[PDB]
Amino acid sequence: GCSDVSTELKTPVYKTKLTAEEIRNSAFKPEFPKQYASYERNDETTVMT
Amino acid sequence: AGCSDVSTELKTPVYKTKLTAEEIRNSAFKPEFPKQYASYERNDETTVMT
Amino acid sequence: KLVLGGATLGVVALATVAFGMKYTDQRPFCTSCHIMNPVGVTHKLSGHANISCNDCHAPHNLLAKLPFKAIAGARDVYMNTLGHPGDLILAGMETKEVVNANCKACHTMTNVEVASMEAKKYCTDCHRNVQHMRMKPISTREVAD
Amino acid sequence: KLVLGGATLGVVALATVAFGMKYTDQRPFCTSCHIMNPVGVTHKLSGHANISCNDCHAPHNLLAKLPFKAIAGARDVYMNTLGHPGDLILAGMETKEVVNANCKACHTMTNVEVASMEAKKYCTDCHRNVQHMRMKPISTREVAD
Ligand code: HEC
Ligand code: HEC
Ligand code: HEC
Ligand code: HEC
Ligand code: HEC
Ligand code: HEC
Ligand SMILES: CCCCCCCCCCCCO[C@@H]1O[C@H](CO)[C@@H](O[C@H]2O[C@H](CO)[C@@H](O)[C@H](O)[C@H]2O)[C@H](O)[C@H]1O
Repeated sequence: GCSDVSTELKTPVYKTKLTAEEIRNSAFKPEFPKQYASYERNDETTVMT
Repeated sequence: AGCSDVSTELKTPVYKTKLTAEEIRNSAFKPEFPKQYASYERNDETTVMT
Repeated sequence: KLVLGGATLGVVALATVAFGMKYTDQRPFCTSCHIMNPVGVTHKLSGHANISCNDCHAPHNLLAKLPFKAIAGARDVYMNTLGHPGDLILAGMETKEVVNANCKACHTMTNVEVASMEAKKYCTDCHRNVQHMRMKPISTREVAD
Repeated sequence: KLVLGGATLGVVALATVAFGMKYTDQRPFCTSCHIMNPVGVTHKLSGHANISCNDCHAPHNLLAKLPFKAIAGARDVYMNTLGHPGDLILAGMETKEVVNANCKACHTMTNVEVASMEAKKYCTDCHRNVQHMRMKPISTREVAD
């Protein structure tokens, strides 16, 4: 028979809408909201180990 | 070619020797356990350094 | 009527080869050699207990799997009879590469948005105990023959 | 060489039957009806994207699977041509049982020392979105037609 492995694992490749010299963090937020949400966790400044 | 599943209990091999309750002589263990004994005799090597 | 008797040979000769191929993919068949039962115990104890040995250890692709199983079986039978295995039994490059491709076959979707194939050569460089619980004390895995 | 003609027509008959059973388990076939599209889209988007539809939806036992496929298939061809499906497509009691027994077939080891079968009736009473991502906004799963 066949495989239902229809989705194949591939190293992700990106092509953004940003210029080669973009340095503003907010400029990345639309392209990558998941990693950007993660990055905002660094605002937590209440927890000691 | 082979049939029953592995047991997960890891039962150690079981022995019954011809030695008496209070046997303490090392040489008395040699006849029944020659592999462990020969390995024990390797402790004689007194030349090697790390 | 010597066609209805020859078609009954073909559907019993493929039903036997099909069943015999799946049987020799599995834990009771693999661990029929006592040298194989630390891997067998650790398989049965793991999250992968209910998948077969060859779900990791052989190609899933049928044209690749048949030759592989035969070649692997041949050398394993030779090593268990006329060979002298050492104190360490370790996988070759060939089997490290087939096991790893099978990690990706069943776990693509966890990994789709991430470059998890790039840093570590193998999935098990991070998922170390999928390699037969190798970091656990010897007594949880091993006994004298 | 005249009974060896049956032992070809026989291995090609069983290999055709076998391929057809597997093909008809699969997402491309299941979604050859536009009504099955939203469930096809959510399957493809999920952790379970790389197992077939019937890996959950039909019994794994071969003697139970063939009759289940035929009866389910017959109901579905009917409801797609001569019946009038509602606005709500909901699984009946039998698929709920065969889906749930399949959860367990594949995820026993995660659950072996816990009574997770006992509080909630189904696994998906906790793993809700394994039910085709039913909590996500409608536009992430559905278009008109
Ligand atoms: C019945 C409907 C279920 C339920 C409730 C769960 N499973 Fe599965 N499952 C299988 C495999 C190989 C994976 C890993 C895929 C990957 O690594 O990319 C999973 C994943 C899960 C999860 C975590 C992901 C998620 O969607 O939440 C959960 C919570 C889960 N399963 C529960 C394998 C199988 C099957 C084998 C053919 C079957 C049948 C099921 N899963 C069914 C169910
Ligand atoms: C492959 C693309 C498919 C197709 C065509 C369908 N499924 Fe699933 N399904 C799963 C669960 C837990 C449910 C709910 C069952 C319950 O009530 O306990 C369903 C339900 C459906 C439906 C109708 C109900 C609905 O919620 O829309 C349909 C039309 C359907 N299925 C078709 C779980 C799974 C899987 C296990 C992880 C897999 C694989 C699939 N579904 C795949 C498919
Ligand atoms: C491929 C093998 C599958 C699988 C696993 C399922 N389908 Fe369908 N199906 C069709 C229609 C019109 C309905 C709705 C019927 C109604 O409203 O009463 C369904 C329903 C389902 C369900 C839910 C109902 C149930 O049995 O519990 C499920 C779980 C399901 N399907 C799974 C139509 C079709 C097709 C058109 C001919 C085809 C092909 C499929 N379905 C394929 C599959
Ligand atoms: C290659 C050697 C790997 C690696 C690194 C992983 N897998 Fe799998 N796996 C499969 C299924 C159905 C499950 C769930 C079982 C259950 O819930 O009972 C798993 C589980 C895992 C885990 C979590 C458990 C653990 O031991 O840590 C991990 C980290 C994991 N896998 C990674 C299915 C399969 C396969 C399908 C045939 C194959 C091949 C693999 N897994 C192989 C690997
Ligand atoms: C996937 C989840 C596996 C299943 C199922 C089984 N094994 Fe395994 N095995 C797996 C890995 C990731 C490795 C290490 C590969 C590497 O990259 O080094 C191994 C290795 C072995 C070995 C020898 C080497 C060792 O590390 O112990 C043997 C003898 C072996 N595997 C056999 C084996 C058997 C008999 C299994 C069924 C009971 C079995 N394996 C399941 C991953 C997986
Ligand atoms: C007895 C005839 C065996 C059966 C049946 C199986 N294995 Fe085995 N295997 C056997 C021996 C004596 C050795 C050690 C030989 C050596 O190279 O030292 C092995 C080795 C392995 C390995 C590691 C080497 C490799 O091929 O990568 C693996 C991964 C392995 N065996 C897996 C395995 C599987 C999946 C089996 C079932 C199909 C299986 N073995 C059966 C002896 C025997
Ligand atoms: C008439 C000649 C008969 C001789 C047979 C040769 C013709 C058919 C051989 C097809 C070759 C591919 O073989 C096919 O490969 C895929 C893997 O890619 C396997 O697929 C298997 O693994 C994948 C994951 O890796 C799973 O999604 C799938 O559920 C599982 O069945 C099929 O089980 C196997 O049958």
